[PDB]
Amino acid sequence: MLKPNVAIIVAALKPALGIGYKGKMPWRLRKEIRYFKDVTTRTTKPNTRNAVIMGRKTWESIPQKFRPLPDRLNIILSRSYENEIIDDNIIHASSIESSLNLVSDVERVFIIGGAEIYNELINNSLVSHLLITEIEHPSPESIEMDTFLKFPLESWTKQPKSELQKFVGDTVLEDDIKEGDFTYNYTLWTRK
Ligand SMILES: NC(=O)C1=CN([C@@H]2O[C@H](COP(=O)(O)OP(=O)(O)OC[C@H]3O[C@@H](n4cnc5c(N)ncnc54)[C@H](OP(=O)(O)O)[C@@H]3O)[C@@H](O)[C@H]2O)C=CC1
Ligand SMILES: COc1cc([C@@H](C)C#Cc2c(C)nc(N)nc2N)c(OC)cc1-c1ccccc1
Repeated sequence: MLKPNVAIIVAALKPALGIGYKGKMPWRLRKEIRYFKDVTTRTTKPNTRNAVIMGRKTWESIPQKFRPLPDRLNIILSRSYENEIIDDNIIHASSIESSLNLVSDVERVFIIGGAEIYNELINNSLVSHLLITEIEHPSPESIEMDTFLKFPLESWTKQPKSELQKFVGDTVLEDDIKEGDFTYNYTLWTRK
């Protein structure tokens, strides 16, 4: 692919946009996980797939039996990786852009974590879309958190729901989804 449009997909706790604690996610939101699966997997035309790109630490944190994430081309970035096509589902590379130069028959490209990767690529002009699950909690300070998004959202525009719906096709978007003490909403952002 040449100059693909890329989407960041992430779930973060407002207002500080925390996304992790000591290498783990600070929640397990079952509908959110299913949303992540559906959006990263779905294609708009047949006989294509999407790519998911992640940092080496996030890859290693997926239990080895459940990686690669099924039905998507998985790309793993490490500063120690030379370019290598491991198999039809796994690519090793050292830049998002060079990894995608190696690829054909891919529709959408999603960045799926983690914090270091997100915080670099937010300032990469290939990234055109942010799919942010905005999570709220009555006492967010009580949530164990040490890892945060650094997203300059002043340069971004949160789109109306109709734009997110168009992006996700027939995927059902429930509003104010509650699981335990967490309430969340799916959002779409584009560059100003
Ligand atoms: N809430 C959410 O939606 C999500 C949250 N997370 C959270 O993120 C946290 C993990 O993130 P983090 O620890 O930062 O790890 P990352 O998954 O971001 O991996 C960081 C690694 O990626 C590689 N890397 C980073 N930048 C580059 C570059 N420019 N070129 C090549 N390789 C690069 C490096 O690998 P190497 O060291 O091998 O060089 C680096 O050590 C966890 O707490 C997890 O819970 C993760 C996904 C989703
Ligand atoms: C979907 O499953 C996983 C997803 C992840 C990461 C890649 C993620 C994510 C993610 C989610 C859940 N929602 C959103 N909105 N964006 C994301 N990037 C993971 O990180 C170590 C681990 C798992 C995982 C998979 C199988 C078993 C256990 C954990």
